[PDB]
Amino acid sequence: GPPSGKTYMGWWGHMGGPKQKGITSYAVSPYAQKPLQGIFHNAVFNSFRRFKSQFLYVLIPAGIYWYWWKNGNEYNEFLYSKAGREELERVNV
Amino acid sequence: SFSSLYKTFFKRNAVFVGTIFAGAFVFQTVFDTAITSWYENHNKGKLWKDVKARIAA
Amino acid sequence: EVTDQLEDLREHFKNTEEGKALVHHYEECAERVKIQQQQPGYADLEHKEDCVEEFFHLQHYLDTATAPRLFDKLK
Amino acid sequence: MTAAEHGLHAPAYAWSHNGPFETFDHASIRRGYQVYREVCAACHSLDRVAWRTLVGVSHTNEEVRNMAEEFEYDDEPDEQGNPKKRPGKLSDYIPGPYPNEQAARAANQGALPPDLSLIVKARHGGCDYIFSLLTGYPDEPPAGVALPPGSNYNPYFPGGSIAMARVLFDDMVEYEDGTPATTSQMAKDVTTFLNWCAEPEHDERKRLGLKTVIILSSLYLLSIWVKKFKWAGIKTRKFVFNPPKPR
Amino acid sequence: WRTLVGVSHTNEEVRNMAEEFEYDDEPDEQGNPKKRPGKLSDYIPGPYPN
Amino acid sequence: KSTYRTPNFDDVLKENNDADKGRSYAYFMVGAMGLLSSAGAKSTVETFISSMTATADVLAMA
Amino acid sequence: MAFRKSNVYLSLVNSYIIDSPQPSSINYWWNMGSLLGLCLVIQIVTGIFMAMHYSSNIELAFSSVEHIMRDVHNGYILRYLHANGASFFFMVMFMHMAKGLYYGSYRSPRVTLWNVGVIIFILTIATAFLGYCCVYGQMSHWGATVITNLFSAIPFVGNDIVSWLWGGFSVSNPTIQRFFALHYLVPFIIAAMVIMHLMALHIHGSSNPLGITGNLDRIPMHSYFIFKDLVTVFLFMLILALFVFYSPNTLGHPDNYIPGNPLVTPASIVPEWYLLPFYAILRSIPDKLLGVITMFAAILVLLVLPFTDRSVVRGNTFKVLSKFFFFIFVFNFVLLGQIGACHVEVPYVLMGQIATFIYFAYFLIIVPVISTIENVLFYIGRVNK
Ligand SMILES: CCCCCCCCCCCCCCCC(=O)OC[C@H](COP(=O)([O-])OCC[N+](C)(C)C)OC(=O)CCCCCCCCCCCCCCC
Ligand code: HEC
Ligand code: HEM
Ligand code: HEM
Repeated sequence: GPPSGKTYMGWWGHMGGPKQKGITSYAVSPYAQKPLQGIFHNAVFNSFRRFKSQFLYVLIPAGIYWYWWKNGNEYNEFLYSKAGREELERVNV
Repeated sequence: SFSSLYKTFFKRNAVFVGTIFAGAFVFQTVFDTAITSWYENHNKGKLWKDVKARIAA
Repeated sequence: EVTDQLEDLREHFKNTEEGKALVHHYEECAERVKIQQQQPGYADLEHKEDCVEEFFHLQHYLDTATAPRLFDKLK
Repeated sequence: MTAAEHGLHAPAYAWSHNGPFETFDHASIRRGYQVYREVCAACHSLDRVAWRTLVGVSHTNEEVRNMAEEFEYDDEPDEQGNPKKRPGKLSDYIPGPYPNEQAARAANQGALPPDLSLIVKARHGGCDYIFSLLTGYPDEPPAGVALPPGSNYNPYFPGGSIAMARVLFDDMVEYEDGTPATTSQMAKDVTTFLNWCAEPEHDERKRLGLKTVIILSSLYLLSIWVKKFKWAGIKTRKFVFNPPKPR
Repeated sequence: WRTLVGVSHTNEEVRNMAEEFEYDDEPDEQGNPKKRPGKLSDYIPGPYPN
Repeated sequence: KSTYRTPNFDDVLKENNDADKGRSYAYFMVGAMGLLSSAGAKSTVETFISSMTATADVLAMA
Repeated sequence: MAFRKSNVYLSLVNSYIIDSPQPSSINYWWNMGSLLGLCLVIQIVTGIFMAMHYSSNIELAFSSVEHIMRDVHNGYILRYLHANGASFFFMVMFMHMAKGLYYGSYRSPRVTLWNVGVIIFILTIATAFLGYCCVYGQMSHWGATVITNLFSAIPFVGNDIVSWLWGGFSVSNPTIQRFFALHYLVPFIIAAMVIMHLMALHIHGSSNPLGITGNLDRIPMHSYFIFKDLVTVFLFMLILALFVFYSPNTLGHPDNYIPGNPLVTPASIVPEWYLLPFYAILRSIPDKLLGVITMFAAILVLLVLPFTDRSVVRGNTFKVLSKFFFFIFVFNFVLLGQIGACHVEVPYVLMGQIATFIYFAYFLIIVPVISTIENVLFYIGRVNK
């Protein structure tokens, strides 16, 4: 077939990565292993580690936008009451 | 006694998928009738057969 | 021998400490709007004050007190 | 906007079908059909509900067949050409009380009563809204509001003024089983019947849902196990790097 | 009737020919049905009702 | 560190490396998943081609 | 060699779903594409088995939908699978796009993959709108006529285009037949665009949640990532079965079951919820032609995102400031979708304007500034001169 343009990923055997030497990789068949090894230790401790490291980046913007939405919604519910109709006309024009 | 179980059930794939299909047969039927029996006994007096026997008695 | 259970339950919850206060606010509305309605020049005021704020507060308290008990009272 | 133009939010009642495992009360469906036939049949149409869906839910087959004889239906005409009328069978639809929509507007002061076959599904709140709308008519509107002539007050209707007068009175119907007919009892029965005629798939839907989520959650747990099994050879590989000798 | 103009008759002739037939108009304020003389948008009527 | 000395795996391993016991356990789990998915696939296929049968109005006017 | 590598169709299926070398460290966010393919096949299958009963007139559209709901066998299942799998399709698609613009897979070797994905997003918004206007309820008809009356704001050409698009003078029988033909037709363009998405991916390989090269140690697709996809497929099927069987109407508006009457307006003409942020971007600025062109700029301003990122590290995994501002952008998108559901009222018009400004400034203003700041911070923290 037509040999098209080279990319940054080949196939198995010539993957285009750097040449490596001296990196031994030991593994064990799963039939010799126990699956669910340490699911309660890693369910209590490692999940708390990940939640501890990555919750401020999620909860500070969620806190900002939720407080903005709650303040705006309760201001609108204040304005369309009876104690804000002069403020309703003043905000209109 | 695990070698005999592995030999007669999981050695060749044909008896494996045949066991899976026969278990699917009996499992689907008894699971359907068990879950409908539980669903019709959790609502006692609210079904039409109970209302029909109530207005018939 | 038997009539409505919902009206009995609303009449029962119209005598609590919160319910009497909300009812009293609603009749403060009622006679204030009646006195304001009696006055001359009511054909045009630019703001004819109704009273639905207090009726909505009373009905919301009555319905959030009435919501669990009524279907236990019914058949 | 203002809560008067929003409508007062209906509360959260305790229905006999609220839940993942409960169903309709079919005796309440039968009594609610009686309340629909004696009270709401004067204005409201119910057209997407055939007579045959009522069989095996609220009445028997002989009862539905003897109920469908009371109504005339348009037949295909005879050999001479002029049209004929026939008594209704089970495959026909429940007829409306008005021949068109102009007669429905003329007999109800310009306001068209909506089709009740999808009225608890096409409303915010659902059966809580229908029940609170039926019962929450005050005897006089509060001090200050002004209604047009021919329009009654109801706080749960969004706008304040509905064109439907308070119709559910005490002992308007008498149930054939002995249940005392208050207005709250008739309101609960007729909104359970409206819930049935809006979703008849309730029992079979919750039953198939129980089957499907039991099977799928067991499949989810077994698939989590087989994923950890197939990846046990990859989660626990170890790399050792001693630095190679220079050339 | 609107296909008939510009082909065999003129617009005034087809509008005068369409008045001789009655058609179903939507019912009035009371609800009982009315009849109307035909306009150019309606189809040519058949002689038998069914 | 030598290249013949393996690192420890004694926490991720089991004490009895029986072939038949562990293979039977793994294949019973994958077979249970296959059984539940087989019943589910059968029921959803017969749902999809039970939709294409005679609708209830046609069965009424039969 | 093997028969799965020799035969021409099986070599394609092999090279795509069997031994396609995926990077070794990808987490559960990379399964959203397999989930989107499964849910697209689900939408197409239930749509065909509903279109065998759906009649697309103006007198029979809503009546035929409620005939599917009441009389055909297991038709409630089909309609709730379609109407809820569309919502789940768009939520998994939003997760796919947010993963793509968080992990930096719009970057230098897959910009054509990102552009083809944006084309897919436009096409599925279009066919989702057409499907929502097939059913002909009260939200349906008035949402159709609201955004086509929006589309008629083009100065010289607009009324002619909108009365070509309607097939008449308002939304009626030719518009509904047109919308049924187009709602069938467009997902078979999306199937070809997804084949193009897979080709433009497969020429370069997937990214990893680190930015670094996956080319060192990769993993074949068949015995590992098919089972990760199986885990997330059964979880998605469980959540979809919950939302289909136990609360089917908790997503759609409770006004689409009123039959479409072109006289009364329901006082709240919001569309289905996945079009709510773009509807808020539309209703932000008061003029109309500028509104529709800033809605189109809000859609295809994801194309400036490859050219505007000046970070030399791929992805926001090892960054802090851009993590913070990305989650600011995501919760701003959720707030924008919340604002699109309310009426144009007293804090809502200002909140919509500020929210669409933050939306348009995350791509143009905020990200090259904070990427440049992070590059300079990395350099002056690393080197000691
Ligand atoms: C059609 C597209 C939509 C539908 C798309 C469906 C999903 C895609 C197709 C998946 C079909 C899976 C077929 C698996 C074929 C197979 O090789 O099964 C063997 C497995 C056990 O195989 P094993 O784990 O390698 O063990 C073998 C080793 N021994 C035990 C012999 C020592 O034994 C089992 O797996 C147990 C039987 C489970 C049966 C499969 C359930 C799903 C059936 C779906 C069939 C779909 C194909 C229909 C074609 C007309
Ligand atoms: C006339 C003689 C009526 C009787 C008896 C009942 N209803 Fe009615 N209803 C009627 C009219 C003219 C209207 C239109 C008012 C409007 O502006 O909508 C209605 C309205 C309803 C509604 C709609 C409320 C909504 O929010 O849309 C419902 C749900 C309704 N009606 C139900 C109902 C029930 C359950 C009745 C008896 C058991 C009943 N109505 C009696 C006219 C008449
Ligand atoms: C891109 C994938 C698709 C999406 C996102 C999609 C989305 C939708 C949505 C949201 C609706 C409205 C449902 C409602 O009323 O709430 C709808 C309706 C419909 N869709 Fe689709 N659809 C898709 C593909 C298809 C295809 C390919 C077909 C045709 C084979 C189809 C057939 C229908 C039909 C017949 C309706 C009519 C109303 C109904 O019965 O639900 N859909 N679609
Ligand atoms: C019909 C909808 C879509 C389908 C079926 C689809 C399918 C896929 C699949 C299967 C993958 C590979 C798995 C993965 O990497 O997550 C993928 C990757 C990707 N898709 Fe999509 N996609 C869709 C929509 C989109 C959209 C809307 C975008 C964004 C504009 C997009 C952008 C991407 C990107 C950037 C990647 C590469 C992710 C990476 O390698 O890091 N796709 N898509």
